Amino acid sequence: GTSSAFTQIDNFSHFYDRGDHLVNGKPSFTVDQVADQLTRSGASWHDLNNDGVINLTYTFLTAPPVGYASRGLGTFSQFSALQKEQAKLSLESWADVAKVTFTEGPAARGDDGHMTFANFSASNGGAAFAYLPNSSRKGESWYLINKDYQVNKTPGEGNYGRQTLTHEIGHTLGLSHPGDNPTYRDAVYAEDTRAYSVMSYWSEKNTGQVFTKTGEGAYASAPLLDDIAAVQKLYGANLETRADDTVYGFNSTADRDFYSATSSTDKLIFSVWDGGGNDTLDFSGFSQNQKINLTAGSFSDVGGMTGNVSIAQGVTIENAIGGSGNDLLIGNDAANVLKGGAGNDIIYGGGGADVLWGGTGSDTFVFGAVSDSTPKAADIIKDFQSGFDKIDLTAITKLGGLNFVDAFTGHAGDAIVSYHQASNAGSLQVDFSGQGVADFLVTTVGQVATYDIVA
Ligand SMILES: [Ca+2]
Ligand SMILES: [Ca+2]
Ligand SMILES: [Ca+2]
Ligand SMILES: [Ca+2]
Ligand SMILES: [Ca+2]
Ligand SMILES: [Ca+2]
Ligand SMILES: [Ca+2]
Repeated sequence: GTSSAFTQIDNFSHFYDRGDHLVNGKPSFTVDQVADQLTRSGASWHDLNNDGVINLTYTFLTAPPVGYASRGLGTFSQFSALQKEQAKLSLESWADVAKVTFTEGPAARGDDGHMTFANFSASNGGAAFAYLPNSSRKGESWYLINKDYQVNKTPGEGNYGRQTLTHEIGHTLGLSHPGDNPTYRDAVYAEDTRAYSVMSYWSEKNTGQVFTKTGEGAYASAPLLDDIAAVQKLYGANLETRADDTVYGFNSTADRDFYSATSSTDKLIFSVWDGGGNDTLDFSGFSQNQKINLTAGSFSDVGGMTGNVSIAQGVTIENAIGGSGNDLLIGNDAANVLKGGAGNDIIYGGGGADVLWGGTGSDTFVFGAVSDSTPKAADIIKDFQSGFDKIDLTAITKLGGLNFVDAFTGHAGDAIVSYHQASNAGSLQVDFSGQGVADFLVTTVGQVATYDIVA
């Protein structure tokens, strides 16, 4: 029997689990399983000049290629500057995660391949299409534009015009669509929605995520969690990308339109890829109840939306800052700095010595294991407010309570609450194993009382 606060943390940390179960009658695939699914055609570019990176060049077509007329595409036109600008941003977002480089220029001798972008006008061509890297027309992608279909004319962060570019380019890199009029009912796995992969034809609503409301459209601009794993499986991860301390979200330093927020109404949808350093997910500008998880491969509910933000497999984000709402913050095994913000927050540091800030409001610092805060690597609550904040240990004690004493007696369950009214430093020591010495330590900036502990 643990507290309600712990249940909420545990519940959310498992809310998006994948693999070995059925979801909507369909098998749930893990990220790894999906990466095999998205690259099942076996097609990809080869490294001809041997140097561990695929060097592709691309051209914005100026004139129709030889035999163009026979394609049935109608009037040929070239990319406008807007499209070229957006195309470069999408290409960039792929280069960021996998070892693939893209350079604007004519087909050269030392390239591994060449790509072309162009527009057509005959709707019978479809909204847009690309070719796999093992076909005669490899590297080509085409975009419909006419009076009746206008989405490719104004692509921009967040709209389908931008996702199309990202989607089609993914296809030219070798990624297949999640499955082979069809609907989500025909998908092979459960996570085949736009919430996990930009290659999917189905909306996030099929998997329960909530990004927007009828009338408005919100689309991920860059590769999502499954896309990232599928492309790195193909070309290897790019560990040089943002390998220095990076901030995502508000006050962002990632220099990418899709990782950037400047307003409380912003609708973020992204998957973090990062090379290393001490990193932060800053969601301070939002006022909605958020739920942030710093676990690699996990999802978070940000800025009033659900399952819209995730962290790629093999990535470690160190810090997270909540917003004005009553948030849940979950750390990982690294030393995390977690700031709650205003509102009533539930913070779970995890393993390692964590720096925790509750901010204003009545906050709860939850602990699920003795190994979460030991004397060697002890947590520190920089702003504990006695009489308002609580230190929840129920997941450990299971509500058996603690025995507050002045000195350890050797009986398991003994706890000592100290305070140095000069440094304003307080601490909680506990002997869970009853080995006569403290095996759990939690220090704080601010006096802690015995009634501020929930055990
Ligand atoms: Ca190469
Ligand atoms: Ca970084
Ligand atoms: Ca890092
Ligand atoms: Ca908050
Ligand atoms: Ca708070
Ligand atoms: Ca931690
Ligand atoms: Ca900890």
